[PDB]
Amino acid sequence: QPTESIVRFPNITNLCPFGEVFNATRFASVYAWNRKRISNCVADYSVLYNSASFSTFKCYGVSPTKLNDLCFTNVYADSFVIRGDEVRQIAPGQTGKIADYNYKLPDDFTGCVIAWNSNNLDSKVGGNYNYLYRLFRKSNLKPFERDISTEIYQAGSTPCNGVEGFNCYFPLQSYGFQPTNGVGYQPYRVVVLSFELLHAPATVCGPKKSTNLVKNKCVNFNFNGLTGTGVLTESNKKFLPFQQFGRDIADTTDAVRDPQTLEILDITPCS
Amino acid sequence: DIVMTQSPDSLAVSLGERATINCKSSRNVLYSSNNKNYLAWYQQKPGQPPKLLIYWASARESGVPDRFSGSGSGTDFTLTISSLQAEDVAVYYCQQYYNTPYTFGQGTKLEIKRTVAAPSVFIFPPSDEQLKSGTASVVCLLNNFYPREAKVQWKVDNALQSGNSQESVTEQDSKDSTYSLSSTLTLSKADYEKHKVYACEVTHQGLSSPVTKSFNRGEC
Amino acid sequence: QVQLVQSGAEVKKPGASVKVSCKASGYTFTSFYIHWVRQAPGQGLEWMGIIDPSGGSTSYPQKFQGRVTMTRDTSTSTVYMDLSSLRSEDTAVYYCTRDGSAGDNSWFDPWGQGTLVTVSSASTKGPSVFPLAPSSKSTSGGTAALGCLVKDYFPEPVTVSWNSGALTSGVHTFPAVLQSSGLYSLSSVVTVPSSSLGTQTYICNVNHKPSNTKVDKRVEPKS
Ligand SMILES: *[C@@H]1O[C@H](CO)[C@@H](O[C@@H]2O[C@H](CO)[C@@H](O)[C@H](O)[C@H]2NC(C)=O)[C@H](O)[C@H]1NC(C)=O
Repeated sequence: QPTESIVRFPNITNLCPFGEVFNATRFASVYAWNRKRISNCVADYSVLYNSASFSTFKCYGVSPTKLNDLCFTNVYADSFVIRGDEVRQIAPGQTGKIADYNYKLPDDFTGCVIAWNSNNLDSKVGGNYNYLYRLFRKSNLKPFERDISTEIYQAGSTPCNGVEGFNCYFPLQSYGFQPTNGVGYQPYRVVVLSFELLHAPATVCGPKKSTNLVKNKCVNFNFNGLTGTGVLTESNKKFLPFQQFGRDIADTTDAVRDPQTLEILDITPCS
Repeated sequence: DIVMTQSPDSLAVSLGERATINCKSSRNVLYSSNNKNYLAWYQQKPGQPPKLLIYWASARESGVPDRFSGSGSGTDFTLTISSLQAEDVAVYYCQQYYNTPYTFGQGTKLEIKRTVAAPSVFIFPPSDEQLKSGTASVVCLLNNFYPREAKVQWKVDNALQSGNSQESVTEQDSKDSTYSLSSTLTLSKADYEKHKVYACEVTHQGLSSPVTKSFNRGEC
Repeated sequence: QVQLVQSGAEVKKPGASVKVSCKASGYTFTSFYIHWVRQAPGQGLEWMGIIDPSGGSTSYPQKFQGRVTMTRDTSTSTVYMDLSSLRSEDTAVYYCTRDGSAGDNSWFDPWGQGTLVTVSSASTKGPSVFPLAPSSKSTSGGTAALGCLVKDYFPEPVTVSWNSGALTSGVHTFPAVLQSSGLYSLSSVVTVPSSSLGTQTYICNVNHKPSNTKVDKRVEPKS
């Protein structure tokens, strides 16, 4: 029976700038969605989940809670304006006008989707034409591509030579924002957080600190989001400079590389 | 990490003789399933980046002559230079690459053995122009001696001094394989006028007795 | 081909930061790793990081975990070694090496030229040159010695010569030493036949490029 518990997380105390993507002012349109990369920081998702000003907070791969117990290598953040009736469209396995033509969320997307109303900040009297959406596109989009080209369309057998008219339309048109319409036409801010994991040292992790390690005892351990129970001892095996954890045959973790020291420890099942 | 200890620290070998340097380890650095050791021997000359000399502990890169060898297994390894020439004087390191520490060695300088020779001693009284600056420096110099070990003792008015002298040693010459040594003694203008006699004493293997090059203020 | 080149030497006050570039040329930039090593003056070699192109770790030992930051660049094919919180024990020479032959291997084959980094609180100033008067009664044999001494210079590129290259045999220039005030001192001597003490002239000249100072002086017999 285990006696103590040990945890070991990196020596980093840099707060992650999550407010820059949320609290900024000028945000791009849908078919030119911005992308931000996040790494080498510590983040607290409890305050993000407990905001009380969040119309839609839906996400997959991880539970809304418990998320402070995981470590990832990178974080990607995207943001765009979507009309009220089409917030549902930003979700895996959905077919629609904007998702299929402007930005399609991959099916295996392990991450979170946030959407909230900002009608008091972007609605303009007389028509806000600053935000625009692509309406007319020729081909479907594979996950995670950005299209910027605005070449004229040829929807018929007669080329228009770059002149709008019959069988030739401008793919880009204005939203037509007005605070006097119904709920469906109202805008909503949409932000997508993506996650990834590879065989490389973790960069962005969760809160809570580490403790001193012990050996030659049956102890419950948690190394960088990997939980187990056993006896930690000293061993000797080849470890490539970047590979983190190595496993013995039959998918049993045999050796782990301790962060903050680059030491190699061996796990033996206590009996 | 692995602590690599390399001995002997320094050695002197004549021309055309054997020379061996041993580099030990702390943990067994072989590897089953491949049976390949994990070591590397380097060489560094002053004003030059180290250049790889031996790898795998049993192979040499292209261009290295046959005078350099390498053998060993397990924990202790060895170099065994075959023939020593005048251009083989450098500092040697050993490094292992099986763990993240990337530990190296300590360094083993090489010299050339020769017959013992006696030094020449010369004192230099301070210049008159230097007196206006308020600092007095006295230098007595040793030339063309071997080995390096020589004891220098400064005396003023038959009194021992310490904590106010500096020593500098030149690199071994490429012509006759000898050394020169400089012992500078510095002091202020305030304490120059209350003392009478200054001298330095040399103790060396090649000299039966300490040579006394006495000096006094005023050329008296 | 298969070569790396770095930037020049730097001298800075404690508390500042340091950036060093290791430009690579000859091979495929995104197929091998690269490590950085440092060498204190008169001590052994060390190891202070690792990085690979195409994205990857920047791993450090325990004492360099929260100080060094090693970035990466493509197209330009350069690496950087942003170092912060300098102290007085950092004066050293830095080398950048690559791995070679893939796998688990070190083989630091193509070392760079390395850059010199100095951390000190002193200020740049020009040297002072003085002669060393000989002994007129020293006639040990057919040869005697003269010398000229340079003092209080920083930083420490200093070129000294005798008689504008006329005299080459019998010259001795000693390595510089550190003082308590952070200023260097050095001396040079020359051994010449005693029978021609009062025949030809003798001049020692010194060049210090940091301060762009050239000083010529001439040691002459004493009374
Ligand atoms: C984790 O990071 C801290 C911050 O640099 C390291 O520094 C320790 O914490 C304070 C300084 O902020 C001192 O009271 C300690 O003495 C510091 N440690 C040392 C060794 O000086 C801390 O060491 C790091 N933890 C490690 C390396 O295990």
